[PDB]
Amino acid sequence: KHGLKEEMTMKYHMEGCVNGHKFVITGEGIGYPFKGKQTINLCVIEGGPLPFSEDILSAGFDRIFTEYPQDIVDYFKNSCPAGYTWGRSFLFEDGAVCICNVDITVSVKENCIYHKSIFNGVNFPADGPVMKKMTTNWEASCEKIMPVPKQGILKGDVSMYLLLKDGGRYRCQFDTVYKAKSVPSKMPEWHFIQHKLLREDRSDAKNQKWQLTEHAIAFPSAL
Amino acid sequence: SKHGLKEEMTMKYHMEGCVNGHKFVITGEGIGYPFKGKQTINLCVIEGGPLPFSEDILSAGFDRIFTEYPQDIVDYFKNSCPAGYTWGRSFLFEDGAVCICNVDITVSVKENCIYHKSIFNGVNFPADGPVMKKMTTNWEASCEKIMPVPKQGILKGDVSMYLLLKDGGRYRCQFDTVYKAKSVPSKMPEWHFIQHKLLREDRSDAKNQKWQLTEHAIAFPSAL
Amino acid sequence: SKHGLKEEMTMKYHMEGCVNGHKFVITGEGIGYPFKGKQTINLCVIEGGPLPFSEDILSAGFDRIFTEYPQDIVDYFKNSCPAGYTWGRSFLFEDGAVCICNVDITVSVKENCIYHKSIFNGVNFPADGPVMKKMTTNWEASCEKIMPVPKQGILKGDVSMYLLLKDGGRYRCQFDTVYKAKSVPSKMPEWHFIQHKLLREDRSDAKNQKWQLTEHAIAFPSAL
Amino acid sequence: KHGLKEEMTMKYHMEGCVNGHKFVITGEGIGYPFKGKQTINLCVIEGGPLPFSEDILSAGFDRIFTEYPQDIVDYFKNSCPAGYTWGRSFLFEDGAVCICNVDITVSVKENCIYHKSIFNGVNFPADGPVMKKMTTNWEASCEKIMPVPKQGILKGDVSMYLLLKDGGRYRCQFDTVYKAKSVPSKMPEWHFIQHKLLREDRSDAKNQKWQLTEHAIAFPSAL
Repeated sequence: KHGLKEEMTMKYHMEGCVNGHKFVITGEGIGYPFKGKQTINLCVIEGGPLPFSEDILSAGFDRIFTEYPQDIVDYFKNSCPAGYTWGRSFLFEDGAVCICNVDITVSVKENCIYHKSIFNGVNFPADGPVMKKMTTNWEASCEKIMPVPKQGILKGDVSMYLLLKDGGRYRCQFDTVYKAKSVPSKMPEWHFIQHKLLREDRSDAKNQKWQLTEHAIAFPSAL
Repeated sequence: SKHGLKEEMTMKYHMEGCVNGHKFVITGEGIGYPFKGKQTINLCVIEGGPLPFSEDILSAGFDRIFTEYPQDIVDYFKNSCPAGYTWGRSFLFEDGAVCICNVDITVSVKENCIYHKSIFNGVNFPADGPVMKKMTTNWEASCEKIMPVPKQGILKGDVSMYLLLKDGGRYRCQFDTVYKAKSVPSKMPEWHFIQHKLLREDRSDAKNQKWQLTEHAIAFPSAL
Repeated sequence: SKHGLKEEMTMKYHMEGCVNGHKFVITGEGIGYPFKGKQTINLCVIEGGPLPFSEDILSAGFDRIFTEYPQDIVDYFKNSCPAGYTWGRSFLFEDGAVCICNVDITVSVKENCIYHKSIFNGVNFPADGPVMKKMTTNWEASCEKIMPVPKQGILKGDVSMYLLLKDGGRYRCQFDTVYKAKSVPSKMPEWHFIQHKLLREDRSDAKNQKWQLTEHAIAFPSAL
Repeated sequence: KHGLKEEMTMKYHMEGCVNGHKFVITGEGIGYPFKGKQTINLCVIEGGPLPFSEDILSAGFDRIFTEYPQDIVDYFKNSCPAGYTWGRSFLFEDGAVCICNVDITVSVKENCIYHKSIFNGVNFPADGPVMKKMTTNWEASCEKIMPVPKQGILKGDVSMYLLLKDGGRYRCQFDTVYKAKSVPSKMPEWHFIQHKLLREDRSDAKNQKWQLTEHAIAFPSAL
């Protein structure tokens, strides 16, 4: 349905520039859109090794990978196979700001999902936990998703926390807009999406590489 | 009954406040079910009524004792009883207005009653905005994140709240709370979620400004 | 002397406050020169001393009557006299803490004295931070932007402030003020700048917490 | 001094993507670095006509154009001819966020200053004053500039206001980092910089074009 099988293959292309550093990453993955799990492998093909932590990029590389229950309209899967676009701002507690823009499309032939990402940040402190690579993982989150009735789009709101190697937290505010390419027939009532996102660095002598795994579920307001 | 608490209980409220320069004083009584996370309270404005602003900005100002905890998570609030606890919270509204609230909570075991004393102050709400124009209906149901601060012995609350407007729209507000037991706790909870739902019905009339709040709160671990 | 004002004048202060849950009350007297924008005040903590926090967060809490205006800009504050004016201000500190301040100012023509009554509340300052650790020295000189809000008859103040730390560093705070004359003004100023410089010297000892503030303020148009 | 004459010629290259819209602008100008005035002409060479207001870009296209008094260290002119780089975040009252990154260099041969700008924004409201082109001019500002002692860099802080066609204001918060390419010998004490920046659109049937003029002076804390 909507050009999607239970198991799918996926591909990523990030162009970024963080604190003045330009880089370029590409990746491949195997996801399960209906179970809302995915797993992708990324490899830096310019600007390696990155002067900053891998974690700020995690959210840059898809709400299609989110288990919806029957009774909540699945905006993202609905928008397929044409797909959708989002833009997102990141505000970190220590004054840095990243913006990310993404264009997602499905190739029904390939049974593959294409991501094309623009990612830019500034004013990370040189001796801060990002630029000094002090971060372990984003902590599990509960994102609020809300319709915007007359624009035909969705709004993402979530206060994220990056876990630092000493045990502390590094707060970021994500505010996403999600916008399907087609005019959506049916629109969701607001709900929640919980996320659990992991990273293992798999770097080596030649390339910088790591793997992400996400699991995302939508839930209602319930109670 | 181990912490001055009981399945069914009773509550009382005193808020002194000033919003956009306007002073007020409100009190109320309520019946609560701490272990089921259900409370109900009736409030009356006794000085400075009718409020030139919406009642809704005050609702969250008036107790995380009223939260259903599952047994696998340390209930810091109930443990803090009967001495009880205090919190300070900031409200950052999308149209730039800011409120602060301080609250002291304590249990009278003799009365089986829980006492709240609330200081609430707010500045720079636009005259033409949905608060000073009383365009608001109700806070929308929420999911608050609660995190331990191990070495301070205190909890931090972070939630992005939304107030519904009669039009149909949303008016955002950022709540950042610190909750601090009066007595050094031995067990601290690992972080978790608490979901809230809070409704209001105005019950006013000619003589007095009055209204009722119903809150239902449950704590969860991460769902995954 | 047209607005209850004089070249040389005298002032008095009452602040009730609560920061990170700690209640206090402070008063003071001062001598001011409204037309030269120079004031000097001595403050004493009379309830809840010694403060568990830095004195500096209160300084800007304690009057834009004390501002040298050039003759080509409407001085809304002096015009508001002798009835006077009120303001509400929010302090957003970089380490997430938030304060709110409300102030009522009025002149006694009989005393040639200017009366300030200040409500000041602050929440969520980190225990280990430069405020609760009293690491602060002095606000750094500023340039505040003042803008008319024509149809509300009121002024908005916006300034990014910096508090110097003994290390050498800066600790930022965002001030957003509304200033509101008690009486509907006929002339409103076009927007302008006001530059401030505000110094403190603690004058405390065994018996009482005491200190002195000196402020000098001048208003400018855009320099270009 | 520092590879700069009293009158200079200047050139601009912006790549941007705003609310998902990609574009590309180039420009030329005549500036007076020591009198702190400049004037540049810009022309959109991709993505014209822009779906958003010209004004959000003004600050994207140089603190070399700033009259310093003798007694304040001129960081920017000092950093020349090698030049400098900056990154800046824009936070607008209605929740939109833009980031901009710039690389400035002087060509002593040409007596010309080169700008190369990356500019990206998200989450402008579709019916807001930006996307609906409701803006007239940035209102005159007073920017605070502060040394960062041990990093060898400067920090920019200024609350900006865009004037709307109805007469109101649209607040943005600029927070810039300025970073010379060379290790600076001497460092400034903090000061102010006042700016007055103007726009006149000079569009026509074929291209979108407009002119900016700035005047910037540094002043001390004085009083």
